[PDB]
This record gives sequence, C-alpha cells and structure tokens, in this order.
Amino acid sequence: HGKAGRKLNRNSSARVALARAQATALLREGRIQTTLTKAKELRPFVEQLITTAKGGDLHSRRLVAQDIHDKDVVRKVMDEVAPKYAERPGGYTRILRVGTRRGDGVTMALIEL
Amino acid sequence: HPVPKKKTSKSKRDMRRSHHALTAPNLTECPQCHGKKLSHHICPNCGYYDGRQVLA
Amino acid sequence: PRAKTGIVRRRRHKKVLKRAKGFWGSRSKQYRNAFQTLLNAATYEYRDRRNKKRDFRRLWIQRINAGARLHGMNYSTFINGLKRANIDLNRKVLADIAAREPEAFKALVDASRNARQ
Amino acid sequence: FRNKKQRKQQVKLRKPGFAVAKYVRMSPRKVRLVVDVIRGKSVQDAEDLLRFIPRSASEPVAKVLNSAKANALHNDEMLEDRLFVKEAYVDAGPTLKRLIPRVPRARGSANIIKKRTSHITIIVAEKGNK
Amino acid sequence: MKRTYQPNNRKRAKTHGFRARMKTKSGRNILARRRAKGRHQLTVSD
RNA sequence: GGUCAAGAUAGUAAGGGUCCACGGUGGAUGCCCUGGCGCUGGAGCCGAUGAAGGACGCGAUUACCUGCGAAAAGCCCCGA
RNA sequence: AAAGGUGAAAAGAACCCCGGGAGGGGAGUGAAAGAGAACCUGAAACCGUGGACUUACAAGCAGUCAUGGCACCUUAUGCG
RNA sequence: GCGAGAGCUAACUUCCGUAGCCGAGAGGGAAACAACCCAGACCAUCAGCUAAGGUCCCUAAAUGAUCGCUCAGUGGUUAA
RNA sequence: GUAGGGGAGCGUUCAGUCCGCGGAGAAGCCAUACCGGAAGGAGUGGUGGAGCCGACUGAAGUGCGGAUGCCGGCAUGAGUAACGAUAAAAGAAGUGAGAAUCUUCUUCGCCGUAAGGACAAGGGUUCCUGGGGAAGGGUCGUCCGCCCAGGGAAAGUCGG
Ligand SMILES: [Mg+2]
Ligand SMILES: [Mg+2]
Ligand SMILES: [Mg+2]
Ligand SMILES: [Mg+2]
Ligand SMILES: [Mg+2]
Ligand SMILES: [Mg+2]
Ligand SMILES: [Mg+2]
Ligand SMILES: [Mg+2]
Ligand SMILES: [Mg+2]
Ligand SMILES: [Mg+2]
Ligand SMILES: [Mg+2]
Repeated sequence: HGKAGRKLNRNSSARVALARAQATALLREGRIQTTLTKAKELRPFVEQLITTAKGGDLHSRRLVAQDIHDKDVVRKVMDEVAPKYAERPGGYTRILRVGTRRGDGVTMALIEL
Repeated sequence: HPVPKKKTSKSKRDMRRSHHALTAPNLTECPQCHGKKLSHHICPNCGYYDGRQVLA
Repeated sequence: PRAKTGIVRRRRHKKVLKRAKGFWGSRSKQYRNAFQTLLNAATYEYRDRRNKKRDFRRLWIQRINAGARLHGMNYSTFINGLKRANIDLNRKVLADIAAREPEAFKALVDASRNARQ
Repeated sequence: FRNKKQRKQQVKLRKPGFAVAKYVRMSPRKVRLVVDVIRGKSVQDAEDLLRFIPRSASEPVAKVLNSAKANALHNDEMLEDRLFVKEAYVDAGPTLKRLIPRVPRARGSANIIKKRTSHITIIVAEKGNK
Repeated sequence: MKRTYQPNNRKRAKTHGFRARMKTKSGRNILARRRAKGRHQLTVSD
C-alpha cells in the first residue's frame, strides 16, 4: 500500500531524462502541450528548478546546468526567466487541460509558464 | 485447458453485457462563444477558458 | 430421375416448430430441440390429461367435506348418510352445491343425518 | 387501390428522415454503444454528445446523423428546430473476407474476421408533442 | 531452424527439367501423362 | 376529514423472458440456361515436304483468351 | 477448388443534397428502382430496433394440466 | 420367493431347477426407488364403485368406535 | 409392446393420359384460431415475377436429428487473451477532410566483429519519380517492401 512522493510511467533512468527533457522544452517554448499526466508531474519539477536559477550565483547556474543540457536554455532561465519572477512567492507554472485525442483517446493539456 | 462447458445462452450473455452502457458526457454551454463544451476544460470552439487561451 | 429433399423437410420442420410458443429459448427456435421437447410434451399431455379427472375428483371432495365439517358432519359421515338414503345419487359436483347454496347443503346435511340416526 | 401492380406505380414510396451508412468497417456491437445515447434526443444535442464522445465509432455515426438531418431538411422540407432522432439502430452487415487464409488445421487458429459494418441508419423526425 | 527447402537454380533444373524428364522414358511417361491430364507444365517453365 | 396505532396492498426495470411488428445477416427453395452425362449412329490415325505439345512474338491503345505467325487477329486463287 | 441470374430494352441513374470517401436521400428512366449494378426469388441459424403482457425471497429437462389477471378480434366474441 | 450345489448356510456373487415380474409394461402403492404389493393403458368425459395401500397438517379420506398394552420417542439402529 | 412378420395408406420428383389455371399474376416464400384416424390437405391474407395444381396409371438418385458423418453459413467463449523481445522517448514546426504514428528541426536512448559495409545464393521490379488510400500493415496512417502509371539497368579489359 504505497504512500510515496514520486510517480513513474516507466523505468528509473528515463523518469529523469524525460523530466529533464520536458523541463528544457517548457523553458525554451514557454508553453507546451503534453499529456495531462506528464504535465502534472513536470509542474513541480520545473518550479524547484526556477528557484535554483533565482539567486543568481555561479553555483546556482551550475546546478541548473545539470538538468539543462543546452546552454541557451540555461542562459535564458538564468538571466531572462529567473529574474522576471522576483516578487513572485514562487510557482509560476500553470496547468490548462485541452481535451481528448484521436489515436489513443488520451486527455491532453497545456503546461505554460 | 480450463475450457467452458456449454454455450452461454442468449439471455445469460445479454445479461452479462448489462453493465456496458456508455455514460453520456454532461456538457455545458460556453459562456463566451456560446457552444457546448466540457467542465474544467478549454472550449474547443472559441478557445476561451476564463478569458482566452488556445489559438482557435 | 432424381428427387431431391427440396421443399419437404422445411414444411415438416415448420409444422413442428409452430407448436412451440411460450417455449423458452432454443426450445421455441431451433428445430431438433423443439421436436425433442415435444416428445416429453407428448408424455405430459396425454398422461396429465387422464390425470386432470383425478385432480377435479380431489377438488370437489375437498370442498364437500369442507361444507360438511362446517355443518357438523364430514365427508365420511355426509356421503355415508347420503348413500344410506337410496335417495341421493347426487354425488357428482355436489361441491358447488355446498359452496354457492348454504341452506341447501344444510338440508342435505340434516337429511343425511336422518339417514344415519 | 386497384391491384398491387397499380399500387406500385401510383406511389413512389419515400423515406423521411432516413439515411444509412453501409459497410463501415467497424463492429456493430461496438457502434451500438455510441449510438445508444444519441437515440431519441434533440438532434442538436445529438450532434454535441457526438462531438465529445471518445469512441472512434462515434465519428461515422456523426457523419450520418447530419446526412439524415440533411435529407430531412432539404428533401423532406422539414423544420430543423423541431428535429430529433426518432430512431437509429445497428443492423450488422457483410463480414469482410480476404483471399486467405486457406488451410486445414495448420497454424490455423487466428482471426481474419474483420467484422462487418452495423450499417448505421438513423431515421430523423419532428418533435410532435413539443 | 533450417528448413527442408533450399532453392537452387541449377538443381531444380538438373533434375525435374524437361531435359531431365526426357532423359528416361518413365520420365517421358510422366511427360505425356501430365500433358493429357490437362496442361500441367514441366519444370523449365515452372 | 387531521396524527397515532395495527393491517393489508400497487407501482419503479438495471437488465431478462414470450408473442407481434419492421429491418440486417445469410443463401435454402421455386424458376431459368449460357454446362454436363451415355445411349444409338457417324467417323477414325497424325509425323523428316517438322507431329503431338509448347516457347516467344503479332496487334493505334494489349495485361487473359481467341486467331494467326516477321508476309503474323493475317496473304493470294476459285466457289457461295 | 468454389464457381451462374438488373431490365423486355442500358434507357445503367444528368442534376440536386450530407461526406475526403464509402454510403445513402431526392430527381429522372422504367410496367416495376417493392429491378440500381454486394442488381431473380430470398427460407433457417444468427444480430438488432419498436410495441404488448411480464419478471429483482427463488431452487430450475424448461414442459404438461388447471384456475385467475391483462391485451387483442381478418378460419376470429369465443368453441377464442 | 421356493429346492439345491459351490461360497463363509458372505455378496446388487456364481451355477442349475421352479414359479412370477422387468426385459418389451405404462397406471396406483411402497418418500425417492426395473424386479416388490395392487392391477395389463383402443379413443373421449370437470360422472360413479373398488384393489394394494391408506383416512392429525404438508395431500385425497373417521384428531372413528370398544377393550387392552407400552412412558421407551420404544415406535423410527442386531445379538450373546 | 422391443427385435421380427402382416395389412392399409401419406408426401416428393420424373412420365403417359384426362381436366384444366396463370400478367386482373404462376411456382416458391411468409402469417393463420379450419378440415382429415395419422402421414397430410384446403381456405383467405402478405411477398414474388413466370409458370403451375388437380384426377388415373407408370417409373424412382423418393421422405433425416443423430453416423466424433459432408459442404456452407452463423453463434458461444467476449469486447476476453493477445498486438511478436523491458534499445526509452520528448518538444517545436509542417501538411491534411482527419496525425501519438507521415515530413523537418532540436534533443534524448540503442548497435557499433554490428543492429555498419561489400558480395554470393535465392527473390523478381520490391529501385527511382509522380500519384493513391479499398484491402495488405497486428492501432493509426496523409505513410510503406502495399495499388496505379512513367522512368531506370550501358563493359574488347569485371563474372560467364
Ligand atoms: Mg501512493
Ligand atoms: Mg542505466
Ligand atoms: Mg535534482
Ligand atoms: Mg435499458
Ligand atoms: Mg435479391
Ligand atoms: Mg447376480
Ligand atoms: Mg434387450
Ligand atoms: Mg435414429
Ligand atoms: Mg473470462
Ligand atoms: Mg481480465
Ligand atoms: Mg489499419
């Protein structure tokens, strides 16, 4: 009867390379559309990461550099994206649900910054 | 290897299928584009969900 | 020359089938099962036909002794006193006479009493 | 009246509110399930529930619900605000067969069924009682 | 695993061949019999 | 006729059953002949002037059959 | 191996409508489209849709008999 | 069931003799129950008498009559 | 009343003869509460679109529930088990009637004495180009090794 933090859809390694990859893309696009699930999971993972970028030191930048493998996305989050949320108590990310799909019939959604 | 013993009847099978009735979506009129869409979701027609979101 | 079974089997089977009405499921629908049902149906028909007369025998008795017991006799006593009078070959269906007609069966009870003691 | 021969030429015999989709590769049993909620309701409502109902079967049932209303309006001069599904139903159809497999008892148990249409239909009509 | 049938052009031909089937007369028997049996064609075209 | 009490009693069908009505599926049955079957009779061998049976070709358009044959779905003479 | 059937005649359905289509609905032709090319009849299994009377304390070869209830009246107001 | 042999004076045993039934026998009785008890079904009936069996309620029919016996639920598990 | 013997008959096809019926509708098919001692046979209704009852005699490939019988069709299991290797995907962009599945971009993971490359044998246009979307594709499909058309293969020296 598990009472636990994480959900995985898949294996131990992939849960990461995914949450990393989708976080990278949200930061790059500013909103993306994915399954309601992957969205729901991605939400706090990306938020804790905006906070790593807030605070602005090289330490922080190099921490963010661990889940963000593209220098331009990390530069954006660090110099552009982080600061802009300043007076923000934390948690700008939000979940909008678009609707169902054809092939698999799976309800999808927008995660937006 | 554990096979069924008899053809199940027309009445028994139609009885088992008793529960398979689809539950029709409860819809609602969109306050903005006034076309029927669904709760806690974006109106596919106008794109408006509390103000406006998707490019329609 | 060759005579196929055409148009023969079908009429036959429909004839069989048609007896079947409130017949449940394949009994009323598939041939072989229907016809087969109509074998045991034969048994119960004829035999319970001879039986129905036993059944009504039972009913009428069950009524007559009831009226009797109501008036102080019983079937043994009532029919005894009845026969004891060469008078009543009444016998058959006397039940309804007891059911519908109170004072009549009172007179038959009293009378059959006279024919006893 | 006259005789049957004459009854045939005196009347063309129309079909009000009727249209049918033959031979849609789908399962009757399946399509039935969609079609059931549609049945007997306001034709607009019908188009909406049909919009949002997640079975893929729902689509060719939608494509038809219109085509029958379409016939109902244009061909039968009907009044669309009084329109509703009077009836609809799913009748099976000619189960699809390919060239193969043909072989007795050799790796022989498999489907190759690809079941028949269900035929769709939906007769449309006007409210009456209101 | 490895099947019964390992297709070979110079085999399917060196036996079964019209030439081959004509080499002996039990063969040519097979030939003309096959002919009268309807047109059942001999391996060079098969 | 209003609230207590004690009684009895209907109806609702998620789904099922029987009958009826109307479709669908299927292709039996009736009708039919473009195909067979054996009786009787007729006729009865072809091939080194290349058989039987085929291969590949021929056509404005040609994939199957038919018909032919680098003179190729044909060529010349006579008869109708 | 299975193998057949519009129609007397292609008159084989312009044109309109729903649809990418398939498919259908009109129009028109036709004696008939209750023949429309999944084109003679179209049985039975089998799948549905609508109606009638019914069924959610009852042990069951599915019937048979007997009485009551409800419904229907074209060999047919009862003999149903 | 009767008269024997085998057998253990066992067996829903086995082998003969003898009646009767089942076999090929429905109907009533013995809860159920081929053979046992009563009785052999041509057809119809919502008519009557009885057989074996029965007559408290589940089912038809004396919770009958007189004289007793048993106090064990014997009745409704065998003996020394 | 079982094997078995005997008697009367019912129905189906063909055949000869007789009476006939049919486009104001034949056979067949569908419903039915009537007739007959039974096999059965009528009446009216509904379909159907060419043929067909009845009587008398004759001849049979002449009467099906079973044969794990034959062919065909359609059920049950049931919307069940499965969708063919636990080398993962993700977002943007495009097209389109419709895209989780096609296209492009950016990443991610997998093989790398292979899961790269070149031949043989075998297969036979599967290659390329342009179209297509019924079936084939274990879902989808705008896509393909699928369907349509058109192109493409060049040797004194390579192999014969
Ligand atoms: Mg948990
Ligand atoms: Mg790892
Ligand atoms: Mg971390
Ligand atoms: Mg319901
Ligand atoms: Mg037809
Ligand atoms: Mg014995
Ligand atoms: Mg015997
Ligand atoms: Mg038999
Ligand atoms: Mg199961
Ligand atoms: Mg399961
Ligand atoms: Mg597919």
